[PDB]
Amino acid sequence: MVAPTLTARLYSLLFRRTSTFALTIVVGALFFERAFDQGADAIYEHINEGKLWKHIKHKYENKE
Amino acid sequence: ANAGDFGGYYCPCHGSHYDASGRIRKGPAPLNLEVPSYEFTSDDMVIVG
Amino acid sequence: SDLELHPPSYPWSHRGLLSSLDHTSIRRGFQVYKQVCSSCHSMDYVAYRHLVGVCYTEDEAKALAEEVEVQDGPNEDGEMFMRPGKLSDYFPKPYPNPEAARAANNGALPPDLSYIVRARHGGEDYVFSLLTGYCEPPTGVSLREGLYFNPYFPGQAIGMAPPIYNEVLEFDDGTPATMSQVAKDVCTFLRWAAEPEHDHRKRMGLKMLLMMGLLLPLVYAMKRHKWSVLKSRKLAYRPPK
Amino acid sequence: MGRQFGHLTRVRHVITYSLSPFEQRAFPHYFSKGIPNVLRRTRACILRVAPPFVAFYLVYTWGTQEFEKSKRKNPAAYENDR
Amino acid sequence: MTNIRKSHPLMKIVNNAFIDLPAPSNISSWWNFGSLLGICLILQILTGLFLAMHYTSDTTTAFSSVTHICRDVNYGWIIRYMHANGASMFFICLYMHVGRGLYYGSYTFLETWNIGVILLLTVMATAFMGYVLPWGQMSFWGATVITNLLSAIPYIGTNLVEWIWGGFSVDKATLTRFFAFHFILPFIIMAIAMVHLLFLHETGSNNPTGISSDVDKIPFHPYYTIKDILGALLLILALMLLVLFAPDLLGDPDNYTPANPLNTPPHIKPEWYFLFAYAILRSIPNKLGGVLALAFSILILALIPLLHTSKQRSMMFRPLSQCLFWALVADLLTLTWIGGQPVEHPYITIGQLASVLYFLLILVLMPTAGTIENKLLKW
Amino acid sequence: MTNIRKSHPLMKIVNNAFIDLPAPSNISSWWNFGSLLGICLILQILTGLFLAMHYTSDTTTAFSSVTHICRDVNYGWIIRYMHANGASMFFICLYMHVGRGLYYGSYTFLETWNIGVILLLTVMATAFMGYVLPWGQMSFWGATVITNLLSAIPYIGTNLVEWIWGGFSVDKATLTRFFAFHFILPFIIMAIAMVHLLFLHETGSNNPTGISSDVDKIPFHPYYTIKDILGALLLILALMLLVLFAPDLLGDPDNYTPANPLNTPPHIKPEWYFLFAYAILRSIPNKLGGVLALAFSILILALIPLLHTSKQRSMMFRPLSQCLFWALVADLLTLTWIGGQPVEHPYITIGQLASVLYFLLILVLMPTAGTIENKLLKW
Amino acid sequence: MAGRPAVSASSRWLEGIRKWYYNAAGFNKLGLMRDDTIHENDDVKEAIRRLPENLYDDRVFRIKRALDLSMRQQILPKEQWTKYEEDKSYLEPYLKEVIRERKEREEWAKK
Amino acid sequence: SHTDIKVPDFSDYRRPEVLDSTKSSKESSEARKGFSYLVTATTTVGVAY
Amino acid sequence: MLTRFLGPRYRQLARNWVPTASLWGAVGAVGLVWATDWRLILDWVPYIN
Ligand code: HEC
Ligand code: HEM
Ligand code: HEM
Ligand code: HEM
Ligand code: HEM
Ligand code: FES
Repeated sequence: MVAPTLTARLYSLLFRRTSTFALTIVVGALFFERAFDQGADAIYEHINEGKLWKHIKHKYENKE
Repeated sequence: ANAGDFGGYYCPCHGSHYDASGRIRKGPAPLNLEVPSYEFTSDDMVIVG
Repeated sequence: SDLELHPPSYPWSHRGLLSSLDHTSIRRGFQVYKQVCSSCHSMDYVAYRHLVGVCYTEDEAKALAEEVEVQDGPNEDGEMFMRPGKLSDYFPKPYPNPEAARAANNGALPPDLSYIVRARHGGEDYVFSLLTGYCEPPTGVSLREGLYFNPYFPGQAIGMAPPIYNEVLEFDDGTPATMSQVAKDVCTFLRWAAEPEHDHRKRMGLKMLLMMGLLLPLVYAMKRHKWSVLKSRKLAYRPPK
Repeated sequence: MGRQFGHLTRVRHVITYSLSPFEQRAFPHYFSKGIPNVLRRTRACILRVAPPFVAFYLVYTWGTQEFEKSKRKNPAAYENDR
Repeated sequence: MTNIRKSHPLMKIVNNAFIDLPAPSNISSWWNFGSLLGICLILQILTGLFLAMHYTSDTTTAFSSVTHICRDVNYGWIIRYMHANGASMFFICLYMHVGRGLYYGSYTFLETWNIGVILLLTVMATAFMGYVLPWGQMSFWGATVITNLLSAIPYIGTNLVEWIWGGFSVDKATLTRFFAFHFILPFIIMAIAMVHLLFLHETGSNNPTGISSDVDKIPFHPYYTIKDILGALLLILALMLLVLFAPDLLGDPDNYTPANPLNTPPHIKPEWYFLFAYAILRSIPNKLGGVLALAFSILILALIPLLHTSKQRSMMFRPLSQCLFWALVADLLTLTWIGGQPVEHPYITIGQLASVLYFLLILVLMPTAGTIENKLLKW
Repeated sequence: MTNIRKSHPLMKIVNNAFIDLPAPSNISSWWNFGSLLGICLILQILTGLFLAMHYTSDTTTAFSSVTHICRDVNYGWIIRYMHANGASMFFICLYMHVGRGLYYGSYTFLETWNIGVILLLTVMATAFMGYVLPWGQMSFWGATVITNLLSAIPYIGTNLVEWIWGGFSVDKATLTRFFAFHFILPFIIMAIAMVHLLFLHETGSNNPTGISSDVDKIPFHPYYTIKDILGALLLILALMLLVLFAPDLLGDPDNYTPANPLNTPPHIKPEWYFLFAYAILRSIPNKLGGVLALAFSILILALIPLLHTSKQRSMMFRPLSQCLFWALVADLLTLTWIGGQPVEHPYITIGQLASVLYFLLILVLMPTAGTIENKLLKW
Repeated sequence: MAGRPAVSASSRWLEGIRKWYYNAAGFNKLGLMRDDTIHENDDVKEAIRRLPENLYDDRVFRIKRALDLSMRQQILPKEQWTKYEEDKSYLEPYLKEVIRERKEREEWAKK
Repeated sequence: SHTDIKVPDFSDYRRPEVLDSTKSSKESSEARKGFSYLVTATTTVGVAY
Repeated sequence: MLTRFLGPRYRQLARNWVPTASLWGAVGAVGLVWATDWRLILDWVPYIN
């Protein structure tokens, strides 16, 4: 957090004005929530590989 | 039940006359009568959807 | 006998904090219910539509439902009439009233299997041990007719003929229908029939841990940052003369 | 509610200094002195906290042991024999 | 900061108690339970209201409606379990709120403390009727033994029990009354809680030191709102850990079978937060003595402020009283352990000894502890 | 020890608003409806709670439980009718509370008046939701027509109509939700009513004269408490007259047949206190216009304080506005009369004219009335 | 409490236990005298109002810094603790007079 | 005698960049406040989810 | 009761307010009896027998 650092541009560009502070909170929530679900779900499938319905659904509905 | 004039169906509360297909002949009704989705698998059974 | 035996803690595919149910076992677990349990055990809280997306497809479950006839209320002439079941229909009740059930058996009333996993101490571990725990009564114990010895059952005398044996049914996928294997599948099914939310329970649990594991250090930082003014605060007493 | 800053008490000849929260580290010497602090705090209270709860475990480890012994049958088969 | 703020005759000044209220700086973490209790209260109302949109009080369709909530309602399974495990968090937070007052001498606020006992009684009453709502062989029988305790009262005991029951025993008449009563009582708690704060803002908080903190008060808004928010998350983390990883860890398994008046569960017991009260009642063979001791133990809180002896106020500088305080907490845990166990020979002796010690400590040992230290400090 | 300095560091200081509050001496009887409204809330909650101890929200046993209340419960028949007629007395008292503000310019209390509209909206929501509880072919069908009005909202109508319904139509899912919602909302009204007074006691009350009464204020306790008690009895007499001598005089007879979705009632209509709004909606053949006019007529109260023109506050010395005020009251009665009549050729013409006059009077004629008199009084 | 200094000790002398209890109480570790931790009732509060300005101002800072120590959950260094022998009652003379005044006032309304 | 007052040493808690008395504090002001607000922005993002 | 200490002034205070406290308990007795028609008590009054 020093002379030419990422956070210095991060504060001035966005956090300097409270109006743009809320924008990154709502826009950041959009991109965080989309990545977090896919990120957290993909772990669940790895823990339960070959367990849930979607891992054995291909065995039916004319696919097998 | 079938006690109508121009289609057999009348609305006894405020007044709305429908034809065989449900077209509004009178009454302050904005939209025509509902028509469900049509599909068939057997000639003796129907599914409303 | 009137004595208690602690069920063993059998490892399960869903015993972990994030482990989910094995839906392949659920499909085989239902086959035990529709062939063995349903003869004299009821499940009146699970529908044929619940198996859709869990162990059977929509077309598979519709075929299962239509395989059994059920009642469809009053006819146009005000009379009962049979009809093939639908997805919305619950599992068939073997008997109309509990009095008939006590008449079918030797007075014992078969408990509902919808919550029997969560309505018994030990959960599926006790049920699995109860199904496979049958043994010859020890010397000095006399059992009346219609009573069988099961140590895992409280009282050690249960009104249950052994319901599971080797090759009692045949599984669709071809797994051997052994005494222990069949009990494992129905125990897996009886858990799903009791806690259908089991998979989503852990799915949101993992999301919480990742979500809260990140917010808790962050929220702590805001607390420390606001309170860092008072923590680093020096007091000086400078009275006159 | 009839009480606020201004009339709370009479404070005289006391000077305080403080820093801006942005000019100081939020987590300064966390494990350098916080960990030796918690050891100091725990010792100051372990002689008044632990003994009351240590006794409860002793009750637990004996009250439960006797209960199983009661449920266990005792060899009192004499006086009947064959 | 924008203007002279003008105005002011509105409800904002009532909110100065949340922003500009003076508060001690050295307020420890044992104090978020005040705000946590408010979080718990509005959480029960939020989840309870949505539960009441699918729950039907008739016995023929009471238990089956609870199953319909979990099995059919979208996301209805979680709401039931944050409600069931929230009451566990409510009484977890409730017992530390009482414990802090015992340790830090907060009962010297006689008005606030007395209203606090009333708040405690209201929640324990509210949580009792809620347990009867699912109607699950622990609801029916748990309510059977507790309500039948009122039959020990003379000349009104039989009359009021039927009046409470709405008949000759717990039945559909009792179940409908409980659901209606369970709906209104939490809104009474909100009103009393506002009254509870009204008797505290006159005198402020109670620093763990126990001395007056008027010399070192700090604004509430920038320091304790962020401290309570962190405390709220630790509550949500603890509550959600039960709901999402062990929803039935605290509840008894026998509650999942429909209530049957002809069948008795193998062990009949109330929820874990009433277990300590059950142990005291079961410690006396007499029926009239047991109900009185059950009520006296809960109502002994109002007698605590009249038992103060020490010239100091908080137990911070009272090592002799500190040893007794954790003996009482350990004994209260022994009472909880005893309550969940059947009445046999190892527990009748332990149960009677723990109960006789529970009253002996507060009534005799603690006041004698304060007197002894007064001699040791030359005052 | 100062008798005047009473137990002040308690809740009595708040109660000084009931005893030592300065009030105008020339307060007429039309002010009594403020205290009557509070009694109506307390009466409705008292009878409501005891009704909720026997009412079951399930469709299969909703109507049959109402019959069981009257037929079986001891003295349960009266409680059902003081609830059914208390709502009639509520809206009788509610409409005069609004009318007095219109006549005496009490809407100049902008904070109190705006909270008053919020209070009005909450009660009409509660009354509408409670009418569906008996489930009697007027409950099912009265809720059917009114709730279906939300389908006219563009691009979100059907989305929220089903979200209100909990399904594709009014059914058991909607019935359980209403009973839970009908239980919670009245306790919200108590909180808002306390806020309603909080925005009024700061600015005092109003007088029929309309001038400031600070020169002739009198204590509330010995003069208005006994004036409100007499006003309360006149309310109890009027409410009990309906309950004991004509319990079904206001309620429609068709409500006594169980709800049948396959059969429609001969005439569909809400309760008498919504009939004035039914006529306005029925005036416009358009669907989106009708729902907007229904909401605008109720929400036009918030627009009244922005339409004041006369330099005098009350209508006491405004004869031109007095002629218009009773024209509006008469027109509001015409809307009530025509609301309960079927939509035929005589009531189609009269319905449109009464509705177009209802908005024309307040929006145009009344502000023009104040301007004319302002010129007529050299100012 | 902990093992008494002598060997283990049940109850030896009187000054030894009082000295042992003073360190056990732990208000010296915060730089507070004995009368800086007393309960402020309607009696003690008046007896505080009679304190001399130099003594009252000293009490304010001792309390002020103690709350700072309690806020950080810290204690003063080993050399800055209040010595038991050096502890003196700066409030006992003022309390006694208010005791005397209140007893006389109460007994005057009794006789 | 008021000139005898001297602000104590805060270097124990001081951020590393404002540790040097010679270097101006305005160079890192944007980033010192940027890091602190980054914590707040990331906390609200998590709470918003 | 109705006093603060044990003295002649308070003893006179207690005695002076005994007749009012004497008849105040009648309201608690009769009023409670009136509320629930205490039979054992209502069986002795001649007119209400
Ligand atoms: C012969 C008819 C019959 C069969 C087939 C049957 N049950 Fe039962 N079941 C009963 C009866 C009768 C009881 C009650 C026994 C008693 O209470 O003594 C019972 C009780 C139970 C219990 C309750 C045990 C307890 O301690 O409460 C469980 C669990 C159970 N059955 C599971 C099963 C399972 C799993 C199957 C399929 C393998 C099955 N049953 C098949 C008749 C049957
Ligand atoms: C302080 C407030 C409250 C407390 C402590 C409380 C406590 C409880 C408890 C312990 C249960 C038992 C649940 C179980 O064991 O399965 C319960 C059930 C229930 N409560 Fe409450 N409750 C409170 C407020 C409310 C409110 C305000 C409502 C409705 C508006 C409500 C509605 C219900 C319902 C419908 C049930 C039965 C459904 C179920 O058990 O899941 N509760 N409550
Ligand atoms: C729903 C129940 C309750 C709620 C919502 C509630 C709320 C609160 C809150 C928010 C505070 C101030 C927070 C704080 O000072 O830490 C407080 C203070 C207090 N409450 Fe309660 N409380 C409840 C029940 C109780 C109970 C069971 C007691 C039992 C003794 C109690 C006694 C006290 C006392 C003594 C204080 C003084 C705090 C102080 O010393 O500063 N309250 N209450
Ligand atoms: C301002 C408050 C309230 C208003 C204006 C109101 C209004 C109404 C109305 C108009 C009905 C229709 C009765 C009929 O037409 O037969 C009704 C029914 C009912 N209300 Fe309310 N209500 C209020 C509060 C409450 C409360 C607080 C409860 C419960 C605690 C309650 C419980 C019921 C029940 C159970 C019914 C159905 C029984 C019956 O209709 O006789 N109400 N209410
Ligand atoms: C349950 C509903 C309500 C309750 C309990 C309530 C209660 C009260 C009370 C007790 C007063 C003072 C009594 C008086 O000054 O005569 C008052 C004043 C007032 N209320 Fe309400 N009110 C309710 C609804 C409304 C409504 C529907 C309006 C519509 C405009 C309203 C607007 C006002 C106004 C303008 C005053 C001014 C009184 C004055 O000028 O002296 N309130 N309210
Ligand atoms: S005629 Fe009844 S709604 Fe149209």
